Amino acid sequence: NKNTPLNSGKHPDLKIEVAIIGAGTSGLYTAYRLVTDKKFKAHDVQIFDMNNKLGGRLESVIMPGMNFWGELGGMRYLTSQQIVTTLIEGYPLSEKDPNKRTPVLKDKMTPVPFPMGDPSKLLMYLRKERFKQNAWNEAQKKGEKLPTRYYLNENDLGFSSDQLFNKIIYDVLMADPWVAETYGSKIIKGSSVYDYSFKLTSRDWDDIKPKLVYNFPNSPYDQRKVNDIGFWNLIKDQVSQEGYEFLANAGGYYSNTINWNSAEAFPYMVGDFSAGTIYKTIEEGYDSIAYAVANSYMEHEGACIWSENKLLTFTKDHPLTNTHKYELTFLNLKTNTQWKVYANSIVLAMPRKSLELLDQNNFFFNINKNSVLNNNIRSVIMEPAFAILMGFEYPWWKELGIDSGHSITDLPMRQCYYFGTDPETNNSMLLGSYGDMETETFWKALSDDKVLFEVKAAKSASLRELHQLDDVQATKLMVGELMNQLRELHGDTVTIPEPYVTYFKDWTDEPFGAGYHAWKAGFSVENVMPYMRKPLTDEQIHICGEAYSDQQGWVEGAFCEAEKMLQEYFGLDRPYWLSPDYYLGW
Amino acid sequence: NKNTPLNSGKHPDLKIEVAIIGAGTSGLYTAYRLVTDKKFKAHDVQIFDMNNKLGGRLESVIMPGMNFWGELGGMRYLTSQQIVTTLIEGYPLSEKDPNKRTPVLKDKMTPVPFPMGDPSKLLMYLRKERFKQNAWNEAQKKGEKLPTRYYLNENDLGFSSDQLFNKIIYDVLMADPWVAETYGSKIIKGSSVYDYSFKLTSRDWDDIKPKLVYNFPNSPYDQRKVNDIGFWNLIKDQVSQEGYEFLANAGGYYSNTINWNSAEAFPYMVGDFSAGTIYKTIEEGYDSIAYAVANSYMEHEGACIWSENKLLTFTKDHPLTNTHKYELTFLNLKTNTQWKVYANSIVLAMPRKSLELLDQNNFFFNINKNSVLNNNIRSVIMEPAFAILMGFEYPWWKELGIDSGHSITDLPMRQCYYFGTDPETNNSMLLGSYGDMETETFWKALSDDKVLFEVKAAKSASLRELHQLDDVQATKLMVGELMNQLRELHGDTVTIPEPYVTYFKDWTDEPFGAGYHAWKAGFSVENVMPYMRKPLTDEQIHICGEAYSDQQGWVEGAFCEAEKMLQEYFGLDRPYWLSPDYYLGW
Ligand SMILES: Cc1cc2nc3c(=O)[nH]c(=O)nc-3n(C[C@H](O)[C@H](O)[C@H](O)COP(=O)(O)OP(=O)(O)OC[C@H]3O[C@@H](n4cnc5c(N)ncnc54)[C@H](O)[C@@H]3O)c2cc1C
Ligand SMILES: Cc1cc2nc3c(=O)[nH]c(=O)nc-3n(C[C@H](O)[C@H](O)[C@H](O)COP(=O)(O)OP(=O)(O)OC[C@H]3O[C@@H](n4cnc5c(N)ncnc54)[C@H](O)[C@@H]3O)c2cc1C
Ligand SMILES: NC(=[NH2+])NCCC[C@H](N)C(=O)O
Repeated sequence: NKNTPLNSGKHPDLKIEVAIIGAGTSGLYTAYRLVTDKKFKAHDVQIFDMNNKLGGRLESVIMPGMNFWGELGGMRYLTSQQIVTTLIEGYPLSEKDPNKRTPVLKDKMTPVPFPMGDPSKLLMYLRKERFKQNAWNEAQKKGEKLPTRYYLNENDLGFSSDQLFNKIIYDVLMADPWVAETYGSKIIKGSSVYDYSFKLTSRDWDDIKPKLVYNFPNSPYDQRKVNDIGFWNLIKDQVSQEGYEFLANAGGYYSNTINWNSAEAFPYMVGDFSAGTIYKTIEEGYDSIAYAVANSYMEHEGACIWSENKLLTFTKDHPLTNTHKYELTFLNLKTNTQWKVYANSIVLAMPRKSLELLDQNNFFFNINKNSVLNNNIRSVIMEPAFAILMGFEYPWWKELGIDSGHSITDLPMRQCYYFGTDPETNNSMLLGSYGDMETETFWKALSDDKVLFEVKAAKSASLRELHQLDDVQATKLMVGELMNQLRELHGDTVTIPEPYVTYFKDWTDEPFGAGYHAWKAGFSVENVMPYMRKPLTDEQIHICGEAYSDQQGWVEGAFCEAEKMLQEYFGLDRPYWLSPDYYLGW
Repeated sequence: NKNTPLNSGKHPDLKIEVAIIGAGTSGLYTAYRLVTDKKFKAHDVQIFDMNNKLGGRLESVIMPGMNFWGELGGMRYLTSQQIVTTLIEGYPLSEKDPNKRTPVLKDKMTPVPFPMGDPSKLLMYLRKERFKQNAWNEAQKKGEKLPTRYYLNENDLGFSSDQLFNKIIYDVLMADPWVAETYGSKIIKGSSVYDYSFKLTSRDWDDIKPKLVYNFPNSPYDQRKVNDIGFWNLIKDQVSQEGYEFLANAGGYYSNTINWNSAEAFPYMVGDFSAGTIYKTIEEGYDSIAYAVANSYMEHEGACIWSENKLLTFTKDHPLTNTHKYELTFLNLKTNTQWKVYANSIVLAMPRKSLELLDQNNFFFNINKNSVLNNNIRSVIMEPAFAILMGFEYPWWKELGIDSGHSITDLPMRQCYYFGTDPETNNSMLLGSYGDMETETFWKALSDDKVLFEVKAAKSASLRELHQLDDVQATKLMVGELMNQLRELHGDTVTIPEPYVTYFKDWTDEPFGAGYHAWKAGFSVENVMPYMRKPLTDEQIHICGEAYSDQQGWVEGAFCEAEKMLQEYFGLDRPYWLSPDYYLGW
């Protein structure tokens, strides 16, 4: 299923209609929709990627001794994300029996719940105090306010990060009298001082985000749109810098407390409501969604993914202006030779860093001409991520009654996910994932070191099998220091043995430069998104993907931006399998 | 004296020997030494800068109502920095009667001691606890260990940041048996648990830094060169993450605690031993040293600083290869037109960001040829800095008995300097913050906002005078939030009135991309420095300046790298006025 053919060759002066650059989720989805709806024959729609793999930031791996998929990138989806959920599960989403679902893609994909674990057993390790994640709720059940080594404002004492986040967003929303009046029925103060909940929909958030005013009379930010305030600016203002320190650390990496757009951060933090929805993954690896869309595209005659082929530049000044608006110059990495593709539409299905790495002197990127394009490319923050998969001969975490889920710390490692145990071998997988709150610089000095971790034999994992992964091992300095932090996080009551295998991915590396993106304060997001899907009025050049999506951090963001671009400029209707009530904006 | 002529015009096909690109301290010093020692006629040595002023990261300003110089960039020097000190004060430095000193530069420069303030009155505000900076010493005088809201290891309890830093460096030095044996006499444990001191010289540090081994058998970093360990990596290892949090926040700007080269950080923290030396500035503004060096150069007929002229690219492939190795293409910013200069030597007197903004496709930078150059350009961290100068109608800080010096906080502002009061007007100047790497994103969302602070009339400061500075005002959001943090830092015992004028510079802006630079762990600094002063053996192309100096953060670093380059490639001797015992390395 994951052996989708990739062509590392070239075809000098190939003449097509639509060049898609990026074999990530948005680029694959674009090519799949175009050929499946028969807008073009598959030989006129071609995908190019510089990688030796399709999928981009989805990359599922199997490590010797562990007969289940680890994730280097994307792990999971939410069933409220209708494009990715329908593509995985079939339709309609109402149908609760998976056997009565109608598949959209042929590839077998087994949806399984994402294990979230037990707050009673999962750890929070902050300023050297070891808590269970439920510690705040247990105190509140006994009429107590849990003390921490953070000096919160007095009115926040005993709040958890979840509860305090909810109270902040509630307070900011309800202080805007227009929001209070129009949406108060969906912004809910429960009975307990700690209980705040939201029933605001995607549609509601789209009405709110551009209008919401910060109404706090002696704040520095008073009477400004929440859109124009950084989320760290806004959190400090509401709960003091000690409050920000608490939320930034206790939130974890899945929680986004960088100084990004506060209007956009609000829905990110409290969800687009329909709370029958849960986190799931794919038994065969989350990258299966990319392989399934790619294979659906590749089953049409003339379909081709050109791998190890890097776009350098593109021009309107070429010999074939009579048949083709654009000449694209690709670098065939295997031969180090340049070749030309001729096309009438270009889809840049790639993030901010990838755009910046293209020739900035051509007609499209030239900053002397297209100052608006360049400003809007710079409208999103490139948030670093690293993934380190570690294989142990046994699940040492079970000694603490931990099955699954995430432990969270202010230590530089930030967070570990206890991924699974192979019931035959007992070999067990931990994910370390980090990058936020300055931890990139801590880890970069260690991951840049030249001396690699050496693989070690375990059950069903021979040196010959493991030596195939020599190249993708973490550094010994990074493994040693992470092991040190895991011992401090879990405490002295559990012995943590050395791992036998690791897998390391740095998503800051070119061409990605980021794990995910975040809208900056002070940009009109509702206007930048349509702009990015077709920057120049007289050019059939489109940007799509997660980076300029309004579901940043998510495959659904990449799919939604591609889908909007398809319906706007490629004359496609909503897919039959996609509910018309799934909101995609203007 | 600061009206040094700048030529914003062009001279198509100008034919010279030495093109210096960067009218910063190093570029000015290069041009001054070359023409003063008559290595070249002044018409054959030309300086080019894209700015509309000389000085680079030295920029002194006067604000209406305040009849003294504020500093946007460099502020002060140490009398152990012999090039900058001799240039300012005259020679020799042994002569302690200033009337028996022989001036080196004619421009009037009045050295005045840098006011350091009173640790009894200066504030430290950490995790919401307000201390006087002397609090740790006062506790130690009463036999006590000052408690803080940081959970230090038990062996560090009651230590100040200074004392704990000294202990860390002592412990690491003395654990290397070769360092213990060879240099133990200069690495001194005093009687009190808190007392550690060093008599290691510039020369001693140059022997030590490349050899020093981290000898800690339980550490992840054991048996690695201290050179190969990030300073945050090393500090956490020695005093725990809570210890790093204490040092990073309590240190201030005086401390560099980013994850940079530990071998280089050691002397940065504990000095090149040479006590009796103090901090000074120049009454006429610290940028006076730049104007003095520039004017000495510009006294020669044919000398020219080409301002508002930006180097784009340079090539060996041009019509005049018989007389001139290199053709330089400059962009004349006033006309947006390109012009050519022909030269046999190129001096890039510019930081990392400036080099990266040049054409990366030419013979020199092209990564297909010179991957080694590119790796060495990336050997230093670009540390962000900004400057916000604020003018108040009175020195509100005097209510707390504060004359001068720095308050330090874990609030995002990090540090403020109480600068001066105009005794006629009483209008008084704060340097609000430089921000830093951690806090760049907190402040950037506010400084990028479009609504600028509105100037307000004060004594000897009319609206018409102030409206000339409309362009360089901080944003309302940045001024309001900094004022909020100043109120929290100082407490409710002082009322802080609104400022009437501000001055904002962001040193992350192109072409600087940094306030200062920091060597990365894992680079052989002793080998990169000589490499950068002449990267290619067959080319008369040189890099000098602070960025690849071993006195990063300092004018002295820029002067020393220019001086070494001059003695190595341009046939100059040490200047007559520079003591032969001033160590300048290999
Ligand atoms: C650590 C991590 C965790 C994540 N977790 C989740 C999660 O749990 N759930 C989820 O739904 N999402 C998650 N995501 C996000 C998800 O992986 C991405 O949003 C999505 O995969 C991005 O799709 P895209 O189309 O933007 O392209 P990308 O995946 O960014 O792919 C872009 C492609 O363009 C190629 N390219 C760039 N420049 C060129 C060039 N010049 N020539 C040729 N090819 C070029 C690249 O090689 C790449 O294949 C996560 C991301 C990361 C990093
Ligand atoms: C906030 C702050 C505080 C500081 N405090 C002190 C202090 O108290 N004492 C001290 O001694 N040092 C201090 N420093 C450092 C000191 O200011 C610098 O180390 C020093 O001025 C750097 O000089 P340089 O020769 O490296 O060049 P720079 O100052 O970096 O000048 C480089 C020049 O190159 C030009 N340039 C770049 N690219 C091009 C191009 N393509 N074409 C043409 N021109 C180009 C730029 O316009 C610029 O003028 C401070 C720095 C900052 C930011
Ligand atoms: N390693 C560095 N460059 N540190 C920057 C510190 C600030 C600089 N020394 C100054 O005097 O303001």
